Amino acid sequence: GSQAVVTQESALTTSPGETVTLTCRSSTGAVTTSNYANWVQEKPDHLFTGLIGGTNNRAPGVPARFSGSLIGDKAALTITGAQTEDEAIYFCALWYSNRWVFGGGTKLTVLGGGGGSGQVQLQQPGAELVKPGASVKLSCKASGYTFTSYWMHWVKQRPGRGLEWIGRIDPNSGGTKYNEKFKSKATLTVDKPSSTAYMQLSSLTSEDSAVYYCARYRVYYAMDYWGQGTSVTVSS
Ligand SMILES: O=C(O)CCCCCNC(=O)Cc1cc([N+](=O)O)c(O)c([N+](=O)O)c1
Repeated sequence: GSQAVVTQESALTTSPGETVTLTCRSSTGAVTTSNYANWVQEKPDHLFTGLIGGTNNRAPGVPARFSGSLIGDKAALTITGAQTEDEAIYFCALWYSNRWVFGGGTKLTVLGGGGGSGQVQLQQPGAELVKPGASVKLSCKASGYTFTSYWMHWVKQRPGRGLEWIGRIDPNSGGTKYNEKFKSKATLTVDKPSSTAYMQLSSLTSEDSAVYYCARYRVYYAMDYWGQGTSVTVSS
């Protein structure tokens, strides 16, 4: 498609009880409702959870202090009354016609002590080891919801580096959509009996060494629930 780049504040510092606004900028112009801005939180030990999707739709269970909107020419995530548990990295994802593009993440620091305001599962193997040229098939067991009513996304993360969207599958149809970056490198499959989604990475290389996440998605909403990620390493 294009060479779109999504930009966020590198860092923000707040205190418990303050209102902080994280923004998400598009290098192609203004962020629009057609970019269906998603917001995803990364807590220590690489625990990802979706907060907002489709600009302003609230993922399930997300606290009332979080809200999403367009402010001027950017998407915005607003925390009205930050709490110490909100210290984390916040990623925004924008839809560019045929692919999701992640920003670089905002590291939110909450300084000082404070108070504040106090089922689905996706299971992924911890690691999978492979030598160059071989193939790995990655599993993502879904539990707690109707498997076919929700899309599945896969995301690649080279630690210390950004997030890359790989592709999506609709379990009710098998209809797929792949990032052109991975169109022949990866194939998404689903086993409705065992309610399990799979990804096969044919003919690996050294770049393919990264953690691979699966993430459930309800269209027009958020990439809410994320697997723990499978750290695929390549012998070298
Ligand atoms: O199916 C329906 O009911 C309606 C669906 C389209 C309307 C809402 N669009 C999105 O949420 C953003 C998005 C659009 C896609 N598209 O429409 O091409 C995708 O393929 C895709 N993805 O993740 O792959 C993500």
